[PDB]
Amino acid sequence: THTCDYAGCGKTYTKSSHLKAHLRTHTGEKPYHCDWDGCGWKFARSDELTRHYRKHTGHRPFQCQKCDRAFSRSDHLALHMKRHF
DNA sequence: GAGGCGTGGC
DNA sequence: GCCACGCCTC
Ligand SMILES: [Zn+2]
Ligand SMILES: [Zn+2]
Ligand SMILES: [Zn+2]
Repeated sequence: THTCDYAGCGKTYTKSSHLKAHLRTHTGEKPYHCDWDGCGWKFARSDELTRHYRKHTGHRPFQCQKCDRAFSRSDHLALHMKRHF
């Protein structure tokens, strides 16, 4: 339904916002800026900025309930959990 | 773990 | 558009 019309691409998406995010791969647009003092990094996706900030802060919101390990991402925790079983 | 990215409820 | 699931590849 939503087609990339940049050059020879033609990739397709189910939401306008997915296509808009995809277009940044062609334009080099990076609207999400880190505001950490002195940093300067910018990203094409908001969740990429979120991941980046967790590098700055070392915040690990996803705590394993079966051992002491914690993670910055739910998918990391999920894979780790499989190791307990 | 980290980077890239498709995706759908809101 | 945000957020955050979660898959693929390294
Ligand atoms: Zn494209
Ligand atoms: Zn930064
Ligand atoms: Zn554990």
